[PDB]
Amino acid sequence: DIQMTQSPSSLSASVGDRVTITCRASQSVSSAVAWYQQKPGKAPKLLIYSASDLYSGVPSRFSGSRSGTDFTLTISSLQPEDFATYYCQQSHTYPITFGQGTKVEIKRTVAAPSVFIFPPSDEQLKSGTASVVCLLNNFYPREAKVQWKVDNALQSGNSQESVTEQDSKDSTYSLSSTLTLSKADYEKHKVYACEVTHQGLSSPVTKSFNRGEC
Amino acid sequence: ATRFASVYAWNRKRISNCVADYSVLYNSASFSTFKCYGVSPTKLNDLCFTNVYADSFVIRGDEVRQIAPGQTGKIADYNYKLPDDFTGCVIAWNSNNLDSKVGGNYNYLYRLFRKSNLKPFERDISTEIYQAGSTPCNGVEGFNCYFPLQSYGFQPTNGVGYQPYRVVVLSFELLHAPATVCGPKKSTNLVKNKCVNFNFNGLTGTGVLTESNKKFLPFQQFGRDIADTTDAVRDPQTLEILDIT
Amino acid sequence: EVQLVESGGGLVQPGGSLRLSCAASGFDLGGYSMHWVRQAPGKGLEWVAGIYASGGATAYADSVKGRFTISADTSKNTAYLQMNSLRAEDTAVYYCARSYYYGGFGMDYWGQGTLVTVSSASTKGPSVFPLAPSSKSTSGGTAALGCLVKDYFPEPVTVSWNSGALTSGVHTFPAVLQSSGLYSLSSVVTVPSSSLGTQTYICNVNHKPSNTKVDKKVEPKSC
Ligand SMILES: *[C@@H]1O[C@H](CO)[C@@H](O[C@@H]2O[C@H](CO)[C@@H](O[C@@H]3O[C@H](CO)[C@@H](O)[C@H](O)[C@@H]3O)[C@H](O)[C@H]2NC(C)=O)[C@H](O)[C@H]1NC(C)=O
Ligand SMILES: *[C@@H]1O[C@H](CO)[C@@H](O[C@@H]2O[C@H](CO)[C@@H](O[C@@H]3O[C@H](CO)[C@@H](O)[C@H](O)[C@@H]3O)[C@H](O)[C@H]2NC(C)=O)[C@H](O)[C@H]1NC(C)=O
Repeated sequence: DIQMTQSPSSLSASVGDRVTITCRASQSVSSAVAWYQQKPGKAPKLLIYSASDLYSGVPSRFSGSRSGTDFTLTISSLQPEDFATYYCQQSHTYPITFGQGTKVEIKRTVAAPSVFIFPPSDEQLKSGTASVVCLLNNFYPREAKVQWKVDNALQSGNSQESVTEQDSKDSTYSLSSTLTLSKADYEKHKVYACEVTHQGLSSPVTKSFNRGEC
Repeated sequence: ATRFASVYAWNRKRISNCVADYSVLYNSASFSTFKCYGVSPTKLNDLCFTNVYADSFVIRGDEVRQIAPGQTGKIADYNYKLPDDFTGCVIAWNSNNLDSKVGGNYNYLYRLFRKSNLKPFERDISTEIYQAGSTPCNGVEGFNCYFPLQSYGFQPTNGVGYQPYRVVVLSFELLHAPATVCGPKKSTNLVKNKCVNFNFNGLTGTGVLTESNKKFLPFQQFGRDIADTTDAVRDPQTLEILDIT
Repeated sequence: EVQLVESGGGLVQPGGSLRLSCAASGFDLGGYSMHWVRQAPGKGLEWVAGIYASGGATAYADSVKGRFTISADTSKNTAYLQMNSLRAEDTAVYYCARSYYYGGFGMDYWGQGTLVTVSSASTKGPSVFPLAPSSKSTSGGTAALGCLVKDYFPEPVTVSWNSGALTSGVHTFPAVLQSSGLYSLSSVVTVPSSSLGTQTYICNVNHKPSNTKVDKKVEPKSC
């Protein structure tokens, strides 16, 4: 049981830029680490094997080397087909162990989300519960969160999130989040709000509604 | 060379007591690449060393770039270190026209499974099963137990980074001994009855050099005047005694 | 070119089991180790097991010992994975992959994988709820109507609008697995806001694997 550490957890760069990603094993794995690319909906593809040997079918743009005890992958120039999650596999000693996967993003224009808040509907409330829904469309970059408030108080422990895939032409995506209240708690509050932010946004988008509205 | 070894089983060979045409592969173009480190690509025949090495092995094209005196890389640091106390040149031919075939080439077993790095100028052939895991293998393969030396599936259809190359390595040594190897030397034409600035086997002077009436033992090479001034030479190639006026 | 094709995916009840298989083509199994790797939604790759076809020897991840068994058949040129005593936590896409000898080499070629999901309800239709729009518009002058699809099984679920006729302006979120063992997601249609009173917006949740669908009308409310 040899564990994997990777860095950075994500990387963002433009087309033609140089990319370096590193992988570290907790024990010696010699030079039997392999790199793989994964795209959404697809199985991983071998990129580099036996630490530094490039796999046929992989562009010459890919290379790498060992420094000290760590192994570094380098993309000399990113092309659109090189944006993938990058994994390391240690096959030297069993069990075969994989790292988390480093996400590489294509640099795109940064933008604020379009925020749509849907107050609990009459039909939703028939369950005896309430669910406040905030949907954030078409924004960029990938690291983002939905911050919820009830009567201007910050909420915690009562929310859920789901995130979609990024668009191949502009890398935008959307977040979806909710607040769970019993109907009885919903009825005791007056003001609800959704504050949305992300790593590239200097001005969070704020939307709100009154209890019972819509 | 007719035959090459794997890199791990580096075919180490020393060259001594001779004339080595070091630049022969620069000019012949029988190898795809001729890259020199500390010595010149050409006019390499002008280098006199006590010994030189002339080693031969088969590696991948990307590994050909990795091997150089004093340099690092997976192949350079683990299977064979080429030291920088020596100067040298790494020369390689594309062996798709010799070694590659479908099924691979089993005369070239490369070390994959190791506990440590091999030393400068160190050759090895061990077949002992390698322990990757926690328990001894005792000669048996299995998960976490491996055969240390393996063949590559070198084929005519692989790209250059993986294609095999026949690599010959030139390495130049100086030790506390008389030198025994250098490249070929070139003489100029001999002119006798004219003033010439002469150099015979390292001995110099200016004069007119004509046939002598002196005799000498097969042993002897030069005649001498007061205070050891040369007054005769025998030609190094022509067996005539020549008087220096 | 070499190929690996997974099959035998499906649904499992908690405490139950499923057997997966993968066929090889373009190469034999002998001389190769066959491996299975799982990837739960939201997770990275986790190795489960490997078998050396010319050996009969196997290796397993500690995380699957006592539950997963790996085997292979060189006459059929196939690999197998027997997955026992499964939980909702075990939902994942299970992939077959090839590597050389007994390891020390990475995997090269991978199959594409098949989904296995574990739940107490082999089939379940969703309760689909409408989501009333905010009356305040966004950039571009748009607004949206939407729905929530809750407690259904199995995933994947396809969501579209106007009983399947509306794809234009349709945006959906991926489903996630809840504590109920069932799945849920949200969906909207974004148009210039005046179109929300012109076009038909019925949330169409399609469940081909259980031969059903849910049709829920969504419309503007006073805000
Ligand atoms: C390694 O093989 C290469 C092949 O390219 C050798 O180069 C070639 O060596 C031959 C020797 O037979 C040369 O032929 C000679 O040509 C000269 C004039 O060109 C002629 O006077 C001789 O009678 C003889 O035919 C040939 O020219 C030469 N090719 C090139 C392109 O230079 C090389 O010598 C070999 N090296 C060793 C160490 O064996
Ligand atoms: C160094 O090499 C030269 C070649 O350039 C050698 O000279 C050659 O010596 C041979 C043997 O004497 C000669 O063959 C015979 O020579 C005699 C008289 O020259 C002639 O009558 C015969 O018909 C026959 O050719 C050869 O001609 C001669 N070549 C030249 C250009 O002189 C020389 O002996 C070598 N020196 C040493 C120390 O080995």
